[PDB]
Amino acid sequence: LQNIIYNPVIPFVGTIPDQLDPGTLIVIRGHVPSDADRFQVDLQNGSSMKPRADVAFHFNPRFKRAGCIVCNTLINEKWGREEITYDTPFKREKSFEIVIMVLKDKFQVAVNGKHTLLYGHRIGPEKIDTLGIYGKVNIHSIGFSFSS
Ligand SMILES: O=c1c2ccccc2c(-c2ccc(Br)cc2)nn1CO[C@@H]1C=CO[C@H](CO)[C@@H]1O
Ligand SMILES: [Cl-]
Repeated sequence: LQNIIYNPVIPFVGTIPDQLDPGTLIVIRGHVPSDADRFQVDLQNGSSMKPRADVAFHFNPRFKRAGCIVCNTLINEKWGREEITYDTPFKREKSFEIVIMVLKDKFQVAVNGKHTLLYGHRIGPEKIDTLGIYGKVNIHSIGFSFSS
């Protein structure tokens, strides 16, 4: 595991230094502030703002009501079909560790050691070169364990 950054200012946008081949792990440690409505981790094809970079995997915990996680893909500035997970491990004022495991056909995400969700690839993961973190969240570290 090689961290590309510790204690980043949010929003954070950084280049991923190698390809997300099957078997790659992405590890993100952080904490949800007590007033958060949402945050997201986006695996992107570049960092353009105008027009907005494609988002292969948008991982979006939301804290209203019972809480949920929304996952989606942005292609050519259009969102696709939301996949919503209602069994969410995130909570306001609680710390987490996210592990994203890149498989051949999907991502598999676990939080605090416990399986959270799966998300099938809609953009080839080879096209991902950038990681962004947005919203109301405190991040301790972002790192990669590359299968290369
Ligand atoms: O709600 C936000 C948001 C909130 C705080 C900070 C950033 C954002 C951003 C945002 C915009 C550009 C860039 Br670059 C990075 C983040 N988008 N949305 C909007 O998020 C969407 C709203 C509804 O559903 C979509 C998923 O289906 C998505 O969550
Ligand atoms: Cl697979």
